[PDB]
Amino acid sequence: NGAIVESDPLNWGAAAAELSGSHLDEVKRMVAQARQPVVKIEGSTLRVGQVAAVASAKDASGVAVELDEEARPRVKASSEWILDCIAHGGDIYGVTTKDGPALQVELLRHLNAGIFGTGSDGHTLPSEVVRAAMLVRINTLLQGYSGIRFEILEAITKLLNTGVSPCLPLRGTITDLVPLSYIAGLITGRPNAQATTVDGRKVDAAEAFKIAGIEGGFFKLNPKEGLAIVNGTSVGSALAATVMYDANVLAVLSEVLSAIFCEVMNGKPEYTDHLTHKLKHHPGSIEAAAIMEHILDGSAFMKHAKKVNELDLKPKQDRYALRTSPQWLGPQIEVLRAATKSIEREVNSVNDNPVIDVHRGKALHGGNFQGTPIGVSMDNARLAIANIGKLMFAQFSELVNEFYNNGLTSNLAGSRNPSLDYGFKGTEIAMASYCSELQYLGNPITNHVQSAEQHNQDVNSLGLVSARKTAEAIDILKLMSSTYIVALCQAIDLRHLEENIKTSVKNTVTQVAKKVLTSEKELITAIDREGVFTYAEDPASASLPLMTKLRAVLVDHALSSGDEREPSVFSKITKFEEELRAVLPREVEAARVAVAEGTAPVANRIADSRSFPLYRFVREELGCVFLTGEKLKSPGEECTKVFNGINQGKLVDPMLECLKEWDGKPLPINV
Amino acid sequence: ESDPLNWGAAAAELSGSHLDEVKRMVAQARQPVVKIEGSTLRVGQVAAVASAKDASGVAVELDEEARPRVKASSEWILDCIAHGGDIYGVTTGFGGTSHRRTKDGPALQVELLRHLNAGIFGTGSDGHTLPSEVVRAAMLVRINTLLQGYSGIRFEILEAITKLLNTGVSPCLPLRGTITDLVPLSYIAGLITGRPNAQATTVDGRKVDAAEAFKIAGIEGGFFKLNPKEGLAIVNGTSVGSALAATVMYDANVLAVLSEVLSAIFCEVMNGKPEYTDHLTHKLKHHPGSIEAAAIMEHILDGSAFMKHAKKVNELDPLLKPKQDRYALRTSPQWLGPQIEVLRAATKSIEREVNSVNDNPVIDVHRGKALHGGNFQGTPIGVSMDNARLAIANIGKLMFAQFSELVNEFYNNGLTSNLAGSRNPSLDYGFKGTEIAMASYCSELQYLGNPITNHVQSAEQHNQDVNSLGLVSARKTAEAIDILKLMSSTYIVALCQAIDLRHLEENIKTSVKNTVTQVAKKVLTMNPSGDLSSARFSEKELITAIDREGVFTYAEDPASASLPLMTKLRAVLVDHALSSGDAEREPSVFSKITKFEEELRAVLPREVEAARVAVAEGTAPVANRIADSRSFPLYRFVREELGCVFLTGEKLKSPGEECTKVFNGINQGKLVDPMLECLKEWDGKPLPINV
Ligand SMILES: [N+]
Ligand SMILES: [N+]
Repeated sequence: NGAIVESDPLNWGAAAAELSGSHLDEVKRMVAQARQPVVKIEGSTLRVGQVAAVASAKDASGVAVELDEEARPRVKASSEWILDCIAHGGDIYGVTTKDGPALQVELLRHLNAGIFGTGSDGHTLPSEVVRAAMLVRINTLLQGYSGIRFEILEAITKLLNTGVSPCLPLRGTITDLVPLSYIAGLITGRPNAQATTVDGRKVDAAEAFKIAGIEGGFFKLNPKEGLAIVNGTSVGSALAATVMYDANVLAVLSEVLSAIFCEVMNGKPEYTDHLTHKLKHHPGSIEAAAIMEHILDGSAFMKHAKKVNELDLKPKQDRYALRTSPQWLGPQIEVLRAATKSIEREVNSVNDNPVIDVHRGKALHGGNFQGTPIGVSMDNARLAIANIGKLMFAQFSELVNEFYNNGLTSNLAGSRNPSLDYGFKGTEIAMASYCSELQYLGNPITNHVQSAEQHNQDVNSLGLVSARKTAEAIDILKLMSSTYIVALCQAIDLRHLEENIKTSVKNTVTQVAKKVLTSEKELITAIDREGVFTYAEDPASASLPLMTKLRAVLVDHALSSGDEREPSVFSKITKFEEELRAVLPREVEAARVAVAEGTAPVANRIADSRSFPLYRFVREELGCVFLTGEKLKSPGEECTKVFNGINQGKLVDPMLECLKEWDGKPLPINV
Repeated sequence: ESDPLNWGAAAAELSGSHLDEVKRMVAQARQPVVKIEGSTLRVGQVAAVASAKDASGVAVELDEEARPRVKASSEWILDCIAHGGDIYGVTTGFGGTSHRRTKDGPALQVELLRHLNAGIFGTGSDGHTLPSEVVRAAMLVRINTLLQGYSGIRFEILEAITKLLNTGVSPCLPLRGTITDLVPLSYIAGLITGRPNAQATTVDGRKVDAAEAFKIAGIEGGFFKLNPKEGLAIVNGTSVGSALAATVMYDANVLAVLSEVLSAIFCEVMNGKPEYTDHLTHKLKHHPGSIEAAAIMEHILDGSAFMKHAKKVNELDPLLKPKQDRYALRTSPQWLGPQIEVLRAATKSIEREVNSVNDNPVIDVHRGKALHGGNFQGTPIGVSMDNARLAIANIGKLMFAQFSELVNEFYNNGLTSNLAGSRNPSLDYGFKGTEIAMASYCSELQYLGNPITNHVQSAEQHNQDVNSLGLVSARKTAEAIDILKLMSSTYIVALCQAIDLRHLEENIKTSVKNTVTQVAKKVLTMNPSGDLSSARFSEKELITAIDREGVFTYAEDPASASLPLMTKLRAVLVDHALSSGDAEREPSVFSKITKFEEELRAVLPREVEAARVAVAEGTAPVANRIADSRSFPLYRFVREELGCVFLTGEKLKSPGEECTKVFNGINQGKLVDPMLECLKEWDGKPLPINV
């Protein structure tokens, strides 16, 4: 044991130091670790990216688990200390009677209290979580304070690296004796112990040892080794860790997605100005705003939107889902970072009781098994996740609403005829069902603590139960992200189509006017003020805005000045309108065709924007196509492809690619 | 290192211990002047202004150094509007699709206040108004967040609001109506402009109109006519939610320390094993909240006469004591630590918010821009109050578990059932009623642990499709604090009860031992003329038999043959008689036993009763160990300063009367100093583990 740290005796400063860097750098380190093919553990450096790497891998071929051999002496030392103290009399108050081996057998028999159902009707712990738990369980035994044989740690490592996962019940822990006893029960060859192989085949304990390559037969546990395995917070903390990996990734995604939302909405980028957020001090919103500011500062959509600021005073301010999104996301990210550190401390902790302190020569009893950090962190992170989801729902709701999305189509429909294309109306309903259930999951579990086990456990953390609900919350947030991403790419394509149609209408009107009316500048202006999609389905219609406003322009000029006056009216009705009705529908149609074939005169502004890597990922890597009632593809098929892309880890790289040019600093304001 | 995104400055706030953070906070809450300049307002100062009636308790003072930057942004607005415009809520409408344009600036400010006056006041005293303490805190914070010089309001308006604070005139605000704070803040602005419906209350609670409030407050010049930006600058802001959040977090930090201290007193009176606070156990988990909690409890227990005495006892009878301590005692540092971490982060987030610029648009004179944005979104308040409220609920649940162990004779290691104090438990149900009330407190507290921010509604033309609900959440956390004070009060009374019962126990037990040995010498050793080593070696065995039996299982009717004392003493004598060969001395041995019992029965009841009397008179032979313990200031505070007495069915006082005195003391601020005085000798370090 070391000495008291004079400059930081209670460890507040070292925990605060974990939070001193930027969130993005922390996420980048995290994902890089999850991509490493080796996880080497020694009891003090395990991070949530590494737990996620092992949980999503099937065996060593995806990620190999390695024990650090420099941990062997301290592990052995506390194992031998138990054995020597036994030989020369006895002592250990919590470990030692008359039959020692019988006590380790009974310990596991009565903690095997789980209900497995049929094994496949929803009452077993997923093997992904079993694996994560085995990893954390090993890591939290390598500090040398547990009194367990290194050889047991090596055998659990073989289970991880060959993909033999013991079968654990889904429920039964208030945080983790019961689920962990089924790992100890496989290690000891209990007759009811089972496991599954990489390929999903169910096997008994002896077949599991053969498949994993464990030699020497079943282990017979020494007095403290039973408690060392089953007594601990390994299951709750391990699930919490894989959840916090997904949470950090999706928190960054909602920052990027908020910037793309602004691009397709033609929002004013001023809401990201550093001064606004520096004056509130909150680092979460400062980083959120700088991240959006970076994307928007390299956006071709925004250079195009300022060109519209020159010839637009009946405009309206942006809504909160856009204008306050840094203020909204910042506090969620701050909470998620603190929960990550709490969990990362817990997966590097000694949480088995009693503690074997060889330096002072005593077994130290306490409460290191109380997984409060897991339950507190999971409850806090779950509510932050729900607030992130609520923001995506509100942004989604604005984006698909014609009254609010600044010239995009109703429901983001893409077809020539909106009467036979209701676009994302169905996905919008589904987004509300996601959001409602997510708000429900935002409720906490640690205010439902029961007085348990003869009222000996009158407080208990419920860590794993909380972690399970937060994992379900992450699932729903991934559903909302997938559907939102598809809608954003739809919006991008609609802006590309909008721009080319407007260009073709301007050229066409200019041409006909010069040929018939030999004041163009004000005809062009009348076209800017009307949204393309209010007339593009039938541009020649006299009851739609285009023809109605062009007529009104000419009628105004005539009525004011120029009484016959060279038969002014006849030039308006006959030549101009007739000529337009004849040429205009073919020109729009030719613009729609050029867009569809990738040969549009005005290139899609996404190609020149920092947000491009996400559009590319969806359109090229995943093969999702622009959605239109003229074809048969449904939005669910594209949402499903994105969702699976996210689960397989394929969105992380293009998400971070949006920010590859960012120096981690806000844009200067001082002058 | 550089800190471009401000993470390092936020992290540095969470360095240093919680106790030092709390000591600084309590000190600031006691300064008689609070001087604000827009960047140093802390929760101790907000709580000081909120609980003071006027400047005779705590005076608010504006920093004159802020007058130039306040004037610059104000004059910048006036120059720009004179020959220009295009500022939201200045030349344009408010809220959703505010395409409406107007030229009448002053008329626009009048209309802003009229339509934001949307609160329902009820009858004014039936629970639909904001407490005047919260109105004062909101006025302080509103001023502070306008002194950075970015809001375009006149300094003379800030001085007028300051005058309202220092004379104790508080505008009447509605309790509800904000999703976070236009509606409630428009009643401060409306009073500043003399709206016909504006009202306020004086220090003595007199409801007055706007004119009478300017009179009582000494504001000169008549009502204000707001300039274009000045309407928004007052109503746009998170000042109400954040002001209540700040006063809630002052209480939450104090009570978090209390739970740590009471957890140690719980171990003392329970005769728990203090090793659960050993630093190694908590160092190996890294969590700093648990390391500080454990070190705080270790310090109290390292200077406790209860624990020293428990060590000395266990050295002489190394047998016995296998039963382990239950979780509410043994895991209390692991339970509380994560709550303290959460509350510290919540406090720092609230402190940034009460020093933030939360109005729109921002007036940036150095670049000549009116920046529009979303600095009115009070998300830090709603998140911190939802997280803080759940932590408060977990703290309360621990108190309920510790209280439940303490009052149960199966679990409290030799204290009376229900902590009854009477000689006759049959006529003293002790704390049974408080226990039922403790469960009612706990259930409602757990309910309040649920969050509010997962109930956001798409509001105001769907222009406010996300909103923080900061004030609503602060109001629920304020109710959770109230309940936690109810639980803290009742628990403290029970803990002082248990201290006195340990005092009574030791003095009774001492008297039993002395009387038993005296009577065993006269009777069993007078027979040493013909049986020296018959029951001689049993003298130590009689004491051994007395120690293993709970005093209060026989303290009533101590010489009854049906109770454990006489039952065990006989069994000791009889066992030795027919085991040490009764045939060697059969006739005399058993007749001595009968004489021993009758001798004891003649004087033991009087000796036990005389021990009870000496305890109650304060002249007990064995001193109360609380006097030689670091926790003494809390016991002294309850018994001497507040006048709470030992509860017993032989007297007339009811437990609620004593709970109420403690609850009112807590609310009046009287418990902070005794609580901290328990830690006066702590250097902030855990005890060494390398020996
Ligand atoms: N335990
Ligand atoms: N606003």
